Order: sequence, then C-alpha cells, then structure tokens
Amino acid sequence: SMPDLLTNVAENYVNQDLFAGIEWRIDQDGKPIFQGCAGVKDIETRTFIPKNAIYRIYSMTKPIVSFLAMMLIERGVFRLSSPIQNFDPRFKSMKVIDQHAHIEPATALITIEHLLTHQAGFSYDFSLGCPISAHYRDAQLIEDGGRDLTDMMGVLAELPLVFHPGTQWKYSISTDVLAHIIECATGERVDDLLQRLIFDPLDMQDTGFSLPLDGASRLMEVYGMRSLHGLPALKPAPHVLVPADLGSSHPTDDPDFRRGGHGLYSTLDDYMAFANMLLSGQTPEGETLLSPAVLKLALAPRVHFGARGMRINDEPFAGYSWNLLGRVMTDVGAAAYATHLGEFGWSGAAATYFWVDPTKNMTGCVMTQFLGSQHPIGSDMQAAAMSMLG
Amino acid sequence: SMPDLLTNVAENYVNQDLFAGIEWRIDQDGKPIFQGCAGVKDIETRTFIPKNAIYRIYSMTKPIVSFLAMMLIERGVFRLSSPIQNFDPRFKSMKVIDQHAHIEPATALITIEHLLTHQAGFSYDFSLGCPISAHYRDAQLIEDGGRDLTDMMGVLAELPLVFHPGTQWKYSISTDVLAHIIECATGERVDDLLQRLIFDPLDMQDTGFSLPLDGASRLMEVYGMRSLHGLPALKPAPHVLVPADLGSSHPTDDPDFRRGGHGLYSTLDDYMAFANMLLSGQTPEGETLLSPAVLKLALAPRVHFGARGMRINDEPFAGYSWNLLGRVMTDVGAAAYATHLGEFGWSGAAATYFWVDPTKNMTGCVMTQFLGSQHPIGSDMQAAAMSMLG
Amino acid sequence: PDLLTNVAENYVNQDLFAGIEWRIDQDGKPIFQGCAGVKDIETRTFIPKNAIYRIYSMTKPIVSFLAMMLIERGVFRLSSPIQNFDPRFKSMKVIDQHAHIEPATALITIEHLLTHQAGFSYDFSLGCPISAHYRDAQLIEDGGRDLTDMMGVLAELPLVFHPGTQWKYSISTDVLAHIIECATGERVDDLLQRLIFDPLDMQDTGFSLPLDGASRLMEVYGMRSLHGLPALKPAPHVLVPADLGSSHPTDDPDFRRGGHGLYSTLDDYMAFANMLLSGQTPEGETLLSPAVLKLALAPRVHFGARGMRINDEPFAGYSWNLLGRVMTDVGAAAYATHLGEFGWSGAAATYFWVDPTKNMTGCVMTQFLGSQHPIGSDMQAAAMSML
Amino acid sequence: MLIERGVFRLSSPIQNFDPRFKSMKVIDQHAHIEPATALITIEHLLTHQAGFSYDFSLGCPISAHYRDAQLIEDGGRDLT
Repeated sequence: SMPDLLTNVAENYVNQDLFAGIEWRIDQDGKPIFQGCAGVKDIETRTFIPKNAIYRIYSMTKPIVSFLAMMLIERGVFRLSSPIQNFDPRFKSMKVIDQHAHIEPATALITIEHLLTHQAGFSYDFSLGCPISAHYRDAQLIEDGGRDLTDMMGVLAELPLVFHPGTQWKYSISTDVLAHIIECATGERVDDLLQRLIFDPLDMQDTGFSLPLDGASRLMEVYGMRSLHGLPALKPAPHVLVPADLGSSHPTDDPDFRRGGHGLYSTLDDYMAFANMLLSGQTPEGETLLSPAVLKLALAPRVHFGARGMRINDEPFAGYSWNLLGRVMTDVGAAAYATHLGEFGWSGAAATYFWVDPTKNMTGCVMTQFLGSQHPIGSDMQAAAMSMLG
Repeated sequence: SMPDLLTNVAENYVNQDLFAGIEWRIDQDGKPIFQGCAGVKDIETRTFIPKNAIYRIYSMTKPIVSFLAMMLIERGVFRLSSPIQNFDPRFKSMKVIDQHAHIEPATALITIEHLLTHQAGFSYDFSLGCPISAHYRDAQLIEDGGRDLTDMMGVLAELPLVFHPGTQWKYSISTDVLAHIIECATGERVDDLLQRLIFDPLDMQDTGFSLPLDGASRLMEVYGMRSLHGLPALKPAPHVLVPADLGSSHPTDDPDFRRGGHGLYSTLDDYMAFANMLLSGQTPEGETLLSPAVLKLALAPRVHFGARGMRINDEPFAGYSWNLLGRVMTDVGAAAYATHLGEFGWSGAAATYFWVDPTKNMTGCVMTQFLGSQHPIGSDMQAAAMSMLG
Repeated sequence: PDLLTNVAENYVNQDLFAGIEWRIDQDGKPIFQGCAGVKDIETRTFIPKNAIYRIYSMTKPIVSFLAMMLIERGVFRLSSPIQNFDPRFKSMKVIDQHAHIEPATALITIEHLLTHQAGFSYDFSLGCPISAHYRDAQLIEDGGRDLTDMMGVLAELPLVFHPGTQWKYSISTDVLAHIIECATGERVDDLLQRLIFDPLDMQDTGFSLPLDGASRLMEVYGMRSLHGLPALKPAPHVLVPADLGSSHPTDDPDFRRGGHGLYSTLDDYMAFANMLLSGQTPEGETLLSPAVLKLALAPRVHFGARGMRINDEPFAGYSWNLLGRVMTDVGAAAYATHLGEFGWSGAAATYFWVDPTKNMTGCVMTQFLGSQHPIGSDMQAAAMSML
Repeated sequence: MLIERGVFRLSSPIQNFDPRFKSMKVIDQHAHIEPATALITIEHLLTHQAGFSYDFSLGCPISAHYRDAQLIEDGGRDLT
C-alpha cells in the first residue's frame, strides 16, 4: 500500500533538472525488490541510460579496499596493530603540524588500524581550513591522477600529519596509504589483488580502475562544479547541471592508475553484488571471502564521536559512528533520516550512495554522477526505501 | 571450506626461524576440533617434539592460582574484601612511593580483591620506568627462584607500593602475594592445594612447580633474549632463536619452589583441561570445582580502562578489561584481533597463550618457548582459530 | 670590548649578512654606532651615506603611532567599530580548522586592529585555516593593487577567530591604515608625511624611493617568501638576492600599506624611536600627549604558557601593547633587556628597541629575508651589555 | 659570560653544538617512550627544564639507567 517513493524521489530530481540520470536497486535476502532508473546518460544528447551503465564511484572505493585489507589480515599478511613503517620506511619519523604553525615529531606509529579508521592524522587536498591541505594541493596528490600510487605515496610521506596517530578522527587520504601498504606487504598490485580476491569471485566484471573494452559508450556523464583538488570553497558550489571537468585526476584508460580512496569505475549491478556479500561475508555460491568473526570485527563500532558528531568539511553524519569499512548507525534517535541500528555503508563525491541494513537483510544503492550536489540524493533514496519495507 | 590457517601461521613461524617448536589445540564443546604442531623440541639437535611436551607457562600460572583463590572464597577461607594483613601482619603499614620521590602511608588496606585485580599497588622487577622496580631487582624478587615464597614475601613486604590500593591498575607481583596469603590463611602450601583442588580432579598429571620423574627429556627448550629481572630494556630485545639463560629464576627440580605469578610447568593437554573447565566450573565427569555463581563473579568485567586502555610496559590489550582471573573482551569494536564478546584467558612471557570463548563453547591454547617474542603468536593463532569456526 | 662590532663583523665574515648598520642613542644622542660589510656582495660597494632599507613590519609602529594621534584628535576611538567607516567589514565570518564557518559574534574595533585581536591572519601564516585564501587573493603578493581595492578583497574572507578573543599577528595594521583613510578622507602616506615624518625631519622615509634613492637602496638577500606556500622548515640561510616580485615596488606613487612597505634609513628610524621616549620632537613639539603615549605603551595583551608566538617563533617575556612588543618579565626574557623595553622588527631583519629605564634607543639595519640568526636581538643584547 | 660574548644564546639548541643530542626521547612512569617534541636549549640546561634527571633520583623513571651507565660513579671517564 505504501507507494513507490523511490521512483518519486528520483523522477523529481530528474524533472527539476538536478541530476541527469539515476539508477537504483534495493535487494532483500539477496534478490531485488525495488529498482528503476530516471533521466538519461547525458543531457547534451539525451541518450538513454545504456544497460550496465558505468559510474565513477569515487569514495565507494574505500569499503572495497578496506574489505581487501580485512581479507589480508585474516590471511596473516599483517594485523590491525602492524605499524605501516614496517612495510614502507618512508613513513618512519612522521611529523605533526597544528593550526598555530607548530611542528613536532609524532608520538605514535601509524598502524593498519589507524588507516582503516582515518585516525592516522592524514588529511585531504579538498579539506577546508586544514593546517596541511594547502601542501597536499601544492603536491597535487589528488590532481595528478597520472602519477603512480607508489610515487604519490613518497611525496605524501614527506608531509606532516594534522594530529598524533590514534588521537583524533579525520576523513582522509589514508585509504590510499592502505592500498599502497597493501602493495608493500604483499609484493602485488592492489588492482590485481582486488580483481582476484573480490571482483572475480563476485562476478563484478565491470569494476576496476579503467573502463572495460566496450566501456566508453556506457560511461555516464559527470556533472557539477565541486573540485576535489582546488582551493577549498568557502560556500558550496552552486548546483548546476554542467559537465564536470576532471582534469587528469580520473583517467579512463590508464593501466597503472590505482588508488585506495577513489578511482574505481563500477555498475549498479556490480556494486550491489559487493553490498549483498557484506551481509554475510560469502559469495552467492557460498565461497567465504571473509569469515563471520572477522566480518563482525570489521563492522563493529570502533570510532565514537562527541556531541559535534562525525563530520566531513563540517557536513554531519548524524547518529553514525565509524567501523573498519565506513559509517555505521549507532543511534537511531540521533539519525537525520530513516535507518535502523547497524545500518552501514559509505558513498562517493559524485553522489553515489549505498547501504546495508542487517536488521532487514537489505541492501540499496543509488548511482548517479554529480560532483558537489546540494541535495543529498543518497540519503533521500535510503529514507524512501526504509519507508517502503516495514 | 576455510583453510587451516592455524597450521599455516605455525608453519610460517617455524620456517622463518622465529620459533623452534609450536603445539596448539582448539576444543569445542570439550572435544578437539583443530590441533597440530610444528618444528622441533630444540634447534641444536632438532629432536622432534616429544609427546606430552612440557612448557614453562610463566604467567599462565596466574589464572590457575586465581581460580584456587575463588575456590577458597567459595569455601569461606576468606573473602574478596579480606584485608591481607589479617593473614600476614608484615603487610600492615604499607607505604606508597611516587615518581617525584615522595613517600607516604597507604590510605587503604590491601584486600584479596586488590590482589586478584592487580589494583593493590604492587609492581614487578621488569617494569620499565616504574618508581619502585629498581628496588625489586635489588631485592632479586624474580631473580632468586631458590628463595622460599614465604621469605621472598617478607622482603617484598618492606617495599612501598606505587599507588594507593584500589585506586589504579598495574600488572604486578600481586598473584605471588595471593599465593602466599593463601598459604597464610589455610596453613597449607599453595602447591599442595593446587595439586588436590585443581590438578588431581582435572587429571593434570604433568602440571606443577617441578618436572615430573620422566620430565627432563620432555622439557621444551626455551629461546629468546628478554630478561624478567634485568635492567628493563629501552627497546625490545631482538628476536633471535638463541637458548635463553634463566639463571636461578626457574628451577626444574626444587621441591620447595612455588609462586603465584609464574613458575608452573605444564603441557598442552593439561592446560586444555583447565581451560575447558572454565567454560562451566566442572570437571568432565561433573565434579563442581566452582559453582556457577562464583564463576560468574570471577569472570565478570571488574576493572575498566580509560582511552589508553589496558597496558603492560605500554603494550596494549585492546578492547580487554580485567576480571578476577585475567583478561576479558568487553568491546569487539576496540579489539585488535578476531574475538567475541566475553572471550577471556591470559598468557605467559615465553609466548604461551590460551583463551576461552563462551559464545562458541570454545577453548584454544598455543604452547611454545620464546622469551621476548616480537611476534604475537598467541593472538595470531586465536585470530586463525576464530576465522575457522564461523 | 665593542661587543656590537664583534657581533656585526662576525655575521659579515661568516657570509650571513651583506651589510649591517647600527646606532644606539642615550638621552637622544648617539653612544654607539657603526657599520660592517657592504651594500651588495655582487659589486662590494660600501654602505652608502644615508643607506635605504626595506623596513617591512617596522612600518607597524609608525602607522600605530599615527592611529594614536588620530585618536587623541577625536577622529575615532579604541572602541570604534571599523564597520562604521567601511561597511564592507559589516557581517564578518569566522572559520575554524575543522571547516566550520559561522558569523562573528563581535564587531572588529580599532583596538582589535592595533592589538592583532581582530581575527585577521596573514598570507605567510603556516597551518592557518584561512592563509591559503589570502595567497589565492594575492593580498601581499600584489603590491600594485591600491590599498583600498585590496581591502575589498580581504573583507570578504573569514577571520580565524571571534574579534577580541585571541591574538594572532596579522594584516590588521593594513586594515588600520585603510580605516584611517576612510575616517579622515585622506591618504595614509600624506597623513604620515604631515603628522610624523616632517615634524621629525624623516626626509628619507616613505613608500617610494626619493629621486636620488636608487643608488642608496641596500640589496636584499634571503629566500623566505612572505606570500608563497609557507615552508615546512626554514629555507637555508644563504646570501642570494631576494626576488620581491611585484610585492614591494620602489616607485609606485600609489603604493601604501600599514603592515609593511616603508623605505627608511637608520637615521630616520632613530628619530622616530627617540621620539617614543617622550612623544615629542627634539625641539619639544608634542606629537602625542604623555597620557595617550602611556595608554599606547601599557601592556595590553598578555599571553599564556606558550607565550607570544608568530609562526611558532617565540617572543620570550614579551607582552603586546598598541605599538608592538613590550618586555613584561625579564626573568622570562631570552636576551638582555629591561622591564618596559618596547619596539618591533621587520622580516628583512631590521630591528629596533626603546628602553625607557635607560633613556636608550637602538636600531639595527640589514636586508635579509628569512634569517636563521636573530641578529636584532644579538645586537640589543650587545648594547645592553655595554652600558 | 659566554652568552654575553656571543658564543651562544639562551635559545640555542644544544644539538647545534653536539648532534648526539639530536632526536631525544622521553620516557614516562608507565613505560611509554616517545620522541621529544621540543629541542633542548641552553636555557633549558640552566633552568633544569631540559628533562634530564640524576643517578640518585628516587622513584625516577630513568635514574636506574643512569646508575647502570655509571654516570656519576665513573669519575675517571672523560666528560666528553
């Protein structure tokens, strides 16, 4: 009897010219219950959303790379408490800088756990008001997509952190450091490890750091005016449907391009395979990608926040704590939109969004391409899906 | 389908020359589900691990002696709140020393509970940076194994504590004080009480403070460079497979040698009988060693830690609180390796380790001999076992 | 011995500074003075008579003294909100290190400007939540932009704390210079000329070179930039000519600033310093009354445990008054001084002090941007030790 | 006197004159060791605010290592 609020949210966003095209799917017990799409591939030609449409998922790369870390921990490659300097000595002797210009040596070693929890003290190029982000932009960490991960990390390693490892939380480039440390610890490339440990077993054939062979025609167009590497803006970018210029930050066909915090291309269908797996740690066939005990370890609330709560550039994530893979709902009474205790997932800067809701055996994903949305489409579709499932 | 991660962890430690020989067993519902061994008795001759191999379990002595205390409390010999001075007046008039050289009388009496929780204010010879450990080494408390417990306690009793009883936590010599107070309260020897109250009923024929008659040939060789009585090192001892010199701290055939905090010899099989009993407080036959209510009293979280957490010489025990017998997992979201809420146990300095996991009806023990390991083998095998049991 | 000469000649001999001049006066007459080195190391020309220096932040005490004069004359007062004179500063915002922006809960006043408690920052401020936007705006870099227009760009940026609640060395003296222009209807350079330079016979001090100044201008060395990405460690101390870009022109008849930009000479700066002992010219004409001079010099901002710091460099035992630093605890001082000693310094290593307990003034002139050697304080210590 | 003569000053980091004092560590009463967050200066030495201790210091987290080192005991060892 509840109407289809999902289609309504998405059709309105498209009809109000706020997003070009949107796809979504919600699965329960591993099968789709709701799905649809709205709009077009691009508003310039109005080509229809192709099948297996491809999206830059930006930071939805993080749960994937984090899960790989959990698999390697389970396999004994390293452990939560492993100092990353053991794998890359360039991260020995870190310094810490503060807002009063004072610099001093770090009082603790950065560990694998610090990376996964964004408590290592790293920042991000786009971070507004940050004591070190100016030096990240000068270094072109995000801007220079053509630079090999290994080389970007050498440049990052020379920069000071913005607090002592383990003592604070700040959403950061640390998942990129994780990807690198993974390469250091295993002797392998993070893209190959992903391919064989996660994508192949889950049949995510369209996911990777470059377009598939027939990928160009399926790539959704990206809009919006937010920059992830420019001088951080003092007020939100205006929400205008104008193609986004990604510069050289996000190549389509660079076989060496790989990152921990962004850069994957994927599809609604591929990302839903990953999300569904998170409900159990198994492939649909029943291969174990991660044991129940280490999955519990990965999902448990690990970082708790003060009254100010979890924030990124002052944007709130109300009632969310942080676990080893991303956000997790720890207080429905503090939540700003419909959810259930234990709901988890993450999202990407081009407005892609996903969640997993263990109390409903439910997963959801909204795919779209808008950089700097002033409308939280992801949270709106989640709310809509929540309202529709009892 | 999950592979045997236990054997893999252990074979790798042996093949990388990090440990000489390792045995492990994991029981569920009181029967072995996984077990194995790797390496040899000693690398000098490469003799194979004999059956019923014997290990110095060091601080895994503590849960045993603590459990005895709980049995005597149940029997009315003393109670948690009993001031120990009631049994040994040498512990009247304690003093407290601080890092600023200031000494003053203790403001509270040390109780049986303080001993079991390491909140009595005692320290340890090996304690780095401690306001009193220098005086413990001068006194040769750990070094002089040949000294009778009763006499060592008289010497210890004259020393100041490092905080007021009940006001802080510091892992200490207090289980040795407990063993002594047990002797004072009962008129009996702690080794005889152990033998008849615990070992005999559980058929632990190879456990005790001296080698059995046929014990010498079965004693595993001990390696490593950590000293438990020397000037505390400023950085970890290098991890080298070189036989360890125990001086006279750990005699093999001294019929009067007995301690509360270390000194037992045991076997994988004996220690597993003790661990399994902890799941219920009964022998396999069904004799009650400790009622459910006093077992609940012993296992409940009793000491809680600040953000710094539980630490020993600055080594962390993440997400662990302390109960009357040793560590207990109170927050899986703070844990640094795979576990379940309520998991408990302890470990010894020669890298022996055990756990009990009530949510899985599971016990595990890893036996090895390396003093000053820079690799946490115990936690690695636990993680491996966790990953293998759903 | 002549400690001042030993200190200067060793600096020159270790190739740390090209040329140095110093004079120390007592009771308005010289008691120590000298010079060492050369105008430039390239030609090894001797320091010319009446050599000219970029005094950078030694501009602030002069512009601040001008403000005190206007205050005495009723043009405005310490509590005057600057928004009254330039509405572009109505509705300020405050940004923090966590990206949070909110409206300022207090109005910026004249007093806030003089005490660097307004919440403004600086282009060169390392780790600062707003300095990146100052650099992008080219506030220091673009010397060719008229003061008035530059202020318009600055006024749109957030502060880094709520006016009156913290201290941070800042562009606020430039704002002061600008607010002076708004309040008086006159230019700050003309006001300075008329009210201060002429009465003190400071004929060589101004925002552009005199007709015969080109040959007198000391060469400037060092690699510190006041507008580039703030360095994570001090640049190497090497005598190489400094590139000033378009930040500090020599003959722009419109260049005027409050926080830097004056050219001066040792002799001229000493006349200004000597005047600060009394608020009068040598002939006895009053530039500022004793009561308002007392008001200007009294310790006004006090500091906590870290003390006064600029980009984390300490000013030990110093508090702040309306003109600059003032020694309030000799037992915390890092170099010889007396209670009440005051003055300021410039980024090219110029430095001056006034010591009322000894009727003493002193000034050290050199041109080195980014010195790793506190020459100013070394020379003050030497003079103090010679009395 | 040396300060007055310009040999060094109160704020001079001692590591400038003996690099063996570059990269100091700080130990606490809980066994935790971490790098020093500030450079020892001449002024720190004169005021006993450098973090050094003494062999005879009762209850001190580092004095046992001073005694083991024989810093006071071994009068025959050259200062350097």
